[PDB]
Amino acid sequence: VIDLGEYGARFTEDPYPVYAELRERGPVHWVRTPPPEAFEGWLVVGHEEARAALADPRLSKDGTKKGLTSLDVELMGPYLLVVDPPEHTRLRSLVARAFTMRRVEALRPRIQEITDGLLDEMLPRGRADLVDSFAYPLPITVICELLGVPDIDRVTFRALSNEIVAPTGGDAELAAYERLAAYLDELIDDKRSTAPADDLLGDLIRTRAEDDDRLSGEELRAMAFILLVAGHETTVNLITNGVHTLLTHPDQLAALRADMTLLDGAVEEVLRFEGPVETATYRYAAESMEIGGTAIAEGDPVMIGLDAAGRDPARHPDPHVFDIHRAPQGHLAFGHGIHYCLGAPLARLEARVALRSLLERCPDLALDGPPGARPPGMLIRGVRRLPVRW
Ligand code: HEM
Repeated sequence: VIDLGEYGARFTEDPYPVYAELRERGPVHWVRTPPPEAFEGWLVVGHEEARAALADPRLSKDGTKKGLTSLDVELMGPYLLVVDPPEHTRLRSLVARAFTMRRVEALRPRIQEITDGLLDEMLPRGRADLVDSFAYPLPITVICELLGVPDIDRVTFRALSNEIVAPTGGDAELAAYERLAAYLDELIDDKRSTAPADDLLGDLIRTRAEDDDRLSGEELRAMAFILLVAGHETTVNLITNGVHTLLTHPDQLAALRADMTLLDGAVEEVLRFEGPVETATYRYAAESMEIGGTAIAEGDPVMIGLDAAGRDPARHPDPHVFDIHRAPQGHLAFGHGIHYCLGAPLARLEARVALRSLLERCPDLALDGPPGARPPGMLIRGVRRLPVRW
């Protein structure tokens, strides 16, 4: 066992030295995650083995095949990240068309408009927390409107969602899930009581009524859960980590400002360097198998370090150098394989628009002190707060 809680807050703040320590000793290792989680299992820290692990049919995401149960599954229902083919294939079909880049570009003007408004409000203040004034409100606004639930309670949803994704206590975690399941049941019933609506959630409602076996009521609830929660807690961090990383590497920021053409690739290099999802979600071995010649037992949990893979020097030369010209085409920030992030085109767009607009409208943007508290859970990378001035 390697208890990662033993490295304390240093690891929370900067995990990469430890991932490097481990990657030198091999591609995979049995570990205990830090508190409060304290989860035991195989952690994959090399790129090639991480990548292959992400595409491996021997790793199930569905704990109920082993009689195991979790709060998400029982209270929200089955959603994409906790199902294997063929069920996965069904559910993903329902939504995949909605999230291609071509389709998602239809939202650009609204995204640009939300971005302009938030900037209009923030800029006169001369300084702000980037997170509250900008990075948080943009994603949430966009995903609610695409879902067709524009009028939701942001503040409450964010608090419920905050707990769910980075939990503090086990009772507060349970509390969050019950309340969010109830809130989502209610929002689904609201949509059912209105005239038919041309948005994603409306489309899902209709699909279930046309054929119960294509989509159960449980799965309908759980889809809305995952789209809303991924839809915000995570693009927020990409934007925030983007700004933070640019403003702490002012030569890259200068190079970008000199050629704004470099933006899309800059965003990719942030995905590599400080990817918001640090470790991938739940997998276990469906059968006995091996990762780079280490024996893994049937039922063993496998955690794939996406960000550790991003800093593997075997894949990414000078891995700790943030270089916007690298424009890395092969990072695992969005996963790999059949579960490859559904939202990747949308998240890219949002961050693209946010960063360009923020940069063009704040030419002397600068960090206004150290950033706020990092969430515990080495499942997420980001900061609760980012004070900036301009
Ligand atoms: C910077 C932003 C984001 C990052 C870094 C990210 C990352 C990921 C990763 C790594 C996975 C795969 C995890 C695994 O295999 O265990 C994934 C899956 C997914 N993401 Fe995202 N995500 C982002 C934004 C979004 C957004 C905006 C949505 C909005 C709809 C979304 C929806 C999903 C869904 C539905 C899946 C499940 C796909 C499947 O299971 O087939 N994500 N995401």
